[PDB]
Amino acid sequence: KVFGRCELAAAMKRHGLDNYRGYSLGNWVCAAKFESNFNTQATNRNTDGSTDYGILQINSRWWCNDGRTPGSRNLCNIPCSALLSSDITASVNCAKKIVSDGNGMNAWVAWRNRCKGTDVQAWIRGCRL
Amino acid sequence: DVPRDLEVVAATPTSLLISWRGYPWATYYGIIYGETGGNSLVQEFTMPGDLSHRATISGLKPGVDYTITVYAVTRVGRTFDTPGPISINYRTGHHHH
Repeated sequence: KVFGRCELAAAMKRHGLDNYRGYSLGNWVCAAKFESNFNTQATNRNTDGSTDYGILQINSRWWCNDGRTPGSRNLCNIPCSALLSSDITASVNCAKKIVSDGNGMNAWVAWRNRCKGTDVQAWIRGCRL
Repeated sequence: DVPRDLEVVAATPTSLLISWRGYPWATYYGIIYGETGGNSLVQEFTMPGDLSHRATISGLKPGVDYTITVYAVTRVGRTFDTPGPISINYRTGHHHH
């Protein structure tokens, strides 16, 4: 499922991602846009045998288990298939565990190079909430 | 001094603190180390979001020359200017006893 921009903003605000660990809601909308283009079924290979899954591109070496990545830690304790659901509940709960791991939203490469230090609130301007 | 994109900044006879140069599109970094000309190597990875560009390699043998390699893990189709693996050599010091 490919979320709409405002549709995703309301869904993530319902999950309490606004100002979670100091990151306003616009950060998470922008992060999903440049990580997965709002696609819940996005899958991308890495160069180390791992894979990023879901609308937030959760990595299969550190966070979820996909059964094919060597030395996977699965610190979110969840199968990567659960992060490919049209329901973003699993991807949000794992994202909260990641951002609270002490490095903030720097774990998402697309957020670092496209959203950090920008007008992230533009991604929620004109939505319901 | 000339910039060094990979270097040891602190060392003990059995441990090394390496520092390297980061790049914007790196998800994390892989660290490969083993005895120079040895028959086996060890690979480890840093965690996403860790922008300290530092890591400790421990459990090494004193007086042995090691080859340390650091490379940026990227997403396929999102590599861009990422240079690739860089390597250095470092022979650990003898132990006090």
